[PDB]
Amino acid sequence: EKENQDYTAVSQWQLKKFLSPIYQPEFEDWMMIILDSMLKTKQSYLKLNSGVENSLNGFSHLFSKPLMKRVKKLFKNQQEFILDPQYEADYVIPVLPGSHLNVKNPLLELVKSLCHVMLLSKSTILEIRT
Amino acid sequence: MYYGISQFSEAYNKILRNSSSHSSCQLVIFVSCLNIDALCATKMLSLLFKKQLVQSQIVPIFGYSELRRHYSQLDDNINSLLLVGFGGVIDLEAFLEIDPQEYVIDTDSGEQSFRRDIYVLDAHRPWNLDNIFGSQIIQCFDDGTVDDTLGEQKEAYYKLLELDRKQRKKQIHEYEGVLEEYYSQGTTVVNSISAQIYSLLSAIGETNLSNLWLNILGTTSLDIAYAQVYNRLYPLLQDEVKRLTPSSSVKTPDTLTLNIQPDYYLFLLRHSSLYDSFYYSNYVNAKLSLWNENGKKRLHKMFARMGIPLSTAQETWLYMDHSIKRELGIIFDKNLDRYGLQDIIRDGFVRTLGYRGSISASEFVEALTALLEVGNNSAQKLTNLRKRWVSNFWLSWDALDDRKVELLNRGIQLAQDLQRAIFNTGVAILEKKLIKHLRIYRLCVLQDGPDLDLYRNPLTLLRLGNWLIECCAESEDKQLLPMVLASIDENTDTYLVAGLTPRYPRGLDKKPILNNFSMAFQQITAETDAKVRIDNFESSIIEIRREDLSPFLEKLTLSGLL
Repeated sequence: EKENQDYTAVSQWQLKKFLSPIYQPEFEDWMMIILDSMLKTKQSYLKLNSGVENSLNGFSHLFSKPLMKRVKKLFKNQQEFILDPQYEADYVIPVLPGSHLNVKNPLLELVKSLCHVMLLSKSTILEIRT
Repeated sequence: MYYGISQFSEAYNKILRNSSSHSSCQLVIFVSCLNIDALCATKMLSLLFKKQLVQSQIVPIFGYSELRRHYSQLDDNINSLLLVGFGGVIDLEAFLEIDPQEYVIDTDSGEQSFRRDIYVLDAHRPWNLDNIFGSQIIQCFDDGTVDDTLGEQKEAYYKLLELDRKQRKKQIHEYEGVLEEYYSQGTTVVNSISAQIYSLLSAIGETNLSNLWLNILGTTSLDIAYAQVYNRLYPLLQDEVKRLTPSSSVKTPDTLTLNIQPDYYLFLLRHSSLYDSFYYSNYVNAKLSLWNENGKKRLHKMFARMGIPLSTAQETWLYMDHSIKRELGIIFDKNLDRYGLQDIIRDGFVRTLGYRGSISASEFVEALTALLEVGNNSAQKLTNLRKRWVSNFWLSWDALDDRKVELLNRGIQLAQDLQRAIFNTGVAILEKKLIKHLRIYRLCVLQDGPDLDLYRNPLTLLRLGNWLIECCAESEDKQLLPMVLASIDENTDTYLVAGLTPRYPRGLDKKPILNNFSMAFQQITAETDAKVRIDNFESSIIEIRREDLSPFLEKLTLSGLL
């Protein structure tokens, strides 16, 4: 019997380990942002409606505007320090026993992973596709 | 400096004193393949060594690593090496790990001799100062720019090497500043290899009509991007043609003649239609802007004004009615001034023999260039592809012979097809506006298009590049800018990047512009970890991966050495 209900957030992505070490904590950061926006959208929809698509439709209007700017800033940082030997140690790909693919752009792989975990929604797949 | 022109003959004598032996082969000529000038130069050298019986091994080389592989496997019996078309920019001791201590024989008295001679026949005017001055083993066939221009650098290098506080810093840093001002300078050509070897043949006395024709081809092949060189070397060729011509006649099957006659600045005039010659010419599309539909309308309108019907103009030149082609000079003089095509009028060299037709020098060198181009896990593909262009080079060498005119006609047809592909991809670039302005250089990246597998060849990409520079040079609204031309290869998955210098319009008549892409390419390769290939003899030709292309261009536009 708690207003916060003693909720906790669990993130157990093994997808994060197939990324460069600079780009690993940003994946968890954006997953936390996605989770918080999804809870806020679900609460707003539930409070509005109660007084095929789920409660989660339209959740990406809350955070697409920071995300486009963040991806563009990360792209500007990407086109400077990938070939520089000082910052290349953060940009390497790790070798894992499950890995079979080869990365070509780490930011492309991060954007694909984020859009694929956002793409698992069966309801708002059109908006996530846009 | 080590060989001025008046002692080229002496250098050849030294070659005889190392190679005129019937028992063994001792002379190996390293030729830069994919170059018309080196091809004609090695043809004249091979004729000269065939007439005097010198054993030879002619080896075509594409890359610098290919040079290092071929020089590493050379036998110690070889004492004469000729480097044709390359070897004038890099340091050959630092590249071929050359140390004079294990190559010296009979040092005793201030005399030094070596067991191997390496001669350089290079047209790239940035000359390495160690190579030209401090090297005994590497012998340069200099045009004469060392006696006029490179004297301050000579004394700076000599007091740098001789003298191994404020006085020492004040003179040594000044001489190093002079040397580093001579270095980091762009690449240019002012003389052809064929002219230097024909000067050697004039010094010896083995000149004839065939060597003169090969010299004419070697000089004419530089008329695309180095027209000042051709305009400088034209009166010497005129004097030689009027010297070695016979007294006079009737057309007979044995009399080869080589006339100085009007040879207009057209693509394949005597082996195609007049409509296709004006339509596929770089200068005509450069001025009248034939890439859009208005240029084609203007070309048809000037065909109406010249009085040539399109049925007659599209007919083959050999089957053309000669009421059009006999007074074509008068028609050109009367009609081309209103459309701005006055510079089509140009006197060139036309050779014919027997009854098999006339060939110009320009048509012959485009046929030879086409026979270089399309004449016939990734590292195996690159090795097979380098072997393919070496086979193309030897096919073009086979086309240089008089008895193999079928190879020449195959080269003519290949030149027509390749110019059709170049025209289609050029209007593909111009219609959708892939040329981007980057305020210091102009960028053109080919991602996809018609028959993109022809652009893994260097000279085909240079043909497209010269097409773009000629088309953009006559447009005065955008000023002179260097061009980056990148073409993608999907199977190799590499962007082959070419650096193209701009040029002034052909009608104007000064100091030639330099090629500042090699300095930036070397500095970005040194500073960054880009996996790139620098091995091409033309240093503006590099290969980048697809994923490393955009950081390379960002570091290129950040660098101010363009």
